[PDB]
Amino acid sequence: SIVKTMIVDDSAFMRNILKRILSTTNKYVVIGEAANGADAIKMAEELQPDLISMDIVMPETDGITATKAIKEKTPEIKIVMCTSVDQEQKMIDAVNAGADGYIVKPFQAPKILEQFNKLFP
Ligand SMILES: [Mg+2]
Repeated sequence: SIVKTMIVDDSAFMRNILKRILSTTNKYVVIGEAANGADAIKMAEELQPDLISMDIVMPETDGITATKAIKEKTPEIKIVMCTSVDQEQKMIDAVNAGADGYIVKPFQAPKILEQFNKLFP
């Protein structure tokens, strides 16, 4: 019924935008956030969330490499990329890192829900 979401993005305004988008839904409860891949890896282990919204270019560590590490420890958590980069290769790298979804910025509110709802019917 409820899916514990965790938002990670180097842009703090971006984190707020998605956090507000998930507020109208009953289902997506935001449980934490991070601005870099390394903090995301530590928060993912501690928190043990059902869903991650991940940004690819971040200052501390790449978001794709963070995705691989997170899935290595816990495969069950579903990780969705949400990024300004839409290169075909990049998507290839993301799915090879264990990603379950790809969101291309710029987007609208409805797309975030319909993509998230694909993995959580
Ligand atoms: Mg970024």
